[PDB]
Amino acid sequence: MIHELLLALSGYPGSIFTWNKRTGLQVSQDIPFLHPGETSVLNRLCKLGTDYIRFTEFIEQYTGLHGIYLRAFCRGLDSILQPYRQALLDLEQEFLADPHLSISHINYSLDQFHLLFPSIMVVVEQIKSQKIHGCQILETVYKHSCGGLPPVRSALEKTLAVCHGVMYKQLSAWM
Amino acid sequence: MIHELLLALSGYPGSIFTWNKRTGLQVSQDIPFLHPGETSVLNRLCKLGTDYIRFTEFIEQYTGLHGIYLRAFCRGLDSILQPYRQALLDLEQEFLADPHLSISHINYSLDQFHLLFPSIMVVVEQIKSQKIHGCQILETVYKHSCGGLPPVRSALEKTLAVCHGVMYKQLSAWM
Amino acid sequence: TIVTETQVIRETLWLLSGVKKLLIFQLNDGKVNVRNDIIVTHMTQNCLRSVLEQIAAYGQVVFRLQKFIDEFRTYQAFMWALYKYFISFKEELTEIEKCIINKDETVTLAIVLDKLAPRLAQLKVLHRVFSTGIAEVPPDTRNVVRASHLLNTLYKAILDYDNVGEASEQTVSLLFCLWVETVRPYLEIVDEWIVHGNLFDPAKEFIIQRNKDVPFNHRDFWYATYLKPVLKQIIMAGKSMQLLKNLKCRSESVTCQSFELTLRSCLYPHIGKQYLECCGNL
Amino acid sequence: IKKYTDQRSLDRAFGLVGQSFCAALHQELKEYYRLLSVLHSQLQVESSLTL
Repeated sequence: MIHELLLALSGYPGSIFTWNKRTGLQVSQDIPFLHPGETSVLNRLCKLGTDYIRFTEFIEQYTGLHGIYLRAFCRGLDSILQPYRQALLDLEQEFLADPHLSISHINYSLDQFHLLFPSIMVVVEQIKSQKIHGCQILETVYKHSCGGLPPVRSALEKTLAVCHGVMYKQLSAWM
Repeated sequence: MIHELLLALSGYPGSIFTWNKRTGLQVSQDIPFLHPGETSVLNRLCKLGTDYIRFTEFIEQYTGLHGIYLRAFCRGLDSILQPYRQALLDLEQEFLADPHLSISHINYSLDQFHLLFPSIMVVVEQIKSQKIHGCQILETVYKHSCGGLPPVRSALEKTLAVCHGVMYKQLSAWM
Repeated sequence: TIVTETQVIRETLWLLSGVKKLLIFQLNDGKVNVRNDIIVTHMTQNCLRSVLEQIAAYGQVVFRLQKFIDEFRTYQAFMWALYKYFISFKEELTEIEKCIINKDETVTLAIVLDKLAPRLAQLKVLHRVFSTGIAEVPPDTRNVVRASHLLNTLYKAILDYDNVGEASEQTVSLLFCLWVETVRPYLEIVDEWIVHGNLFDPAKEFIIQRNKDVPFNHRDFWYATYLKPVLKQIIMAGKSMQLLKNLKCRSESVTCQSFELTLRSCLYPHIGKQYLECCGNL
Repeated sequence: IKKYTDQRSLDRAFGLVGQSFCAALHQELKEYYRLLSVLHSQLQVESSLTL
């Protein structure tokens, strides 16, 4: 069921995985052609698509509170979905070279995202629970990039570097 | 069916697209070798050939009411069919280099004409419903070239410029 | 049932050109959804059906942008900035269409999804400008306050998006495409208001709120709403040129930083070189 | 080795050396997985399947 799981990963609803929009989920497993083990991993695979649409609502609220650094933080977050979406199209040719490969390699690529996607979701939840506005998102992400997780500490430094460029804009025009 | 659609676009009748002359159309789709989606776009492609023969009747009435600016408006309108007919012959070599290409590129060229051809058809319909005669076509086209649509505002300025040349004739011979 | 796999994505790439169709139920502007069918119990179950629900929202904005097109110049040039940008969106559309008609194609559902992904971000910032643009059209008495607060939200959008980005100047120019063209008929009335002395303001809508009163002793009354000193230099000069027509006398983006207030502070001496030369003649 | 990388997660706590040690140990964990990628390609049809 190769195409059903890449597209449950993009965040769009179904009637096997019934989804209303952007916050709510019903699992609906009265399914005959998956096993009781194999629906447990689809719940493991949906938790990495749940935070991906908890992410686009953070985009459309700021792109398309307030502040000039909120959307400066948005072109930081598009770079963390960019190898994510680059990995979504490399799974596409995997399903065309042989359309009989089972789901465990797709599980394997998403155990790679398993420590990037919650570790940024705990960041935005700590962001929205202090009700931050202005430069102090940049200080919040600076003590978040104080943390380790070497793929993630570069990622919260890339989100740091783009809104430091908007800081870099300011004292350039002021002088 | 490459040649059938360029020539349904020139405005001449058929017995699949039965056409009497210059005003009336029957669609006649009991067709086996087109799909129910593909006859809907032939109705989208015929609506850009319907106004093209609503156009030659405006020629033959004036060329071949009355006034010296009615056919001054005619050599304005031949310039708007001239890249149209230039585009008709560039589709001809498209059907000779490979005669297997389907109809969507021909749909694509006619979505380019989709905002030139009604926007001049609403002009001539507003012309003939006021029963205009003389200089006041030139004032009607001047508040029509008051509009935007940057390809079309140059086109109603080219139809403005040619009958302003007949105005330019008059005060040259009068002086 | 079985619908055509890797060809329904070429048939949504179809829809995105010719926007009203039958494979996709975009019946209205508010609701654009796709239903193909559930496909079979091997070979791409539901992932491909999840991807079609994504692109349903991406054909939704282009149906909204075309519905904005109908057949002041400021409202028309803001409409033609939408349409002049479309041919840069329609050029790639024929590129991937040329790739899949040419065998072999070596593409699938997922390996095309990153090619239109830089365009995917460019079409969503198109949504934000026009959604924050029209919000008071079903309210009445729009005329000048709708023009003033949609220019304001255009200016609010260019402050939020250009000044935070600047890693790619290709979208920096794109938000300047929407600015320099809408301001140009808002300029060409000001040129007419000085060197010719008279201005054009329609009756159904209103613009910059300059209007000449009908008596001769009255000079000029500014409409009340119901750089700004440089606009007051336009007001006194166009008053003074209205007098004079009554008188019978005798490289890299990151070094260019940034971006629109520097060009505006170039336009104010361009206003200035006429405001400074009119008062010499007065 | 996998539970060592689960205990690895810090901001960067009590040492800049400690998890960079484990950054190389994830590289040596990574080398074990490529040697598992040759094994499964033996299993399906596309040698002997003996122990």
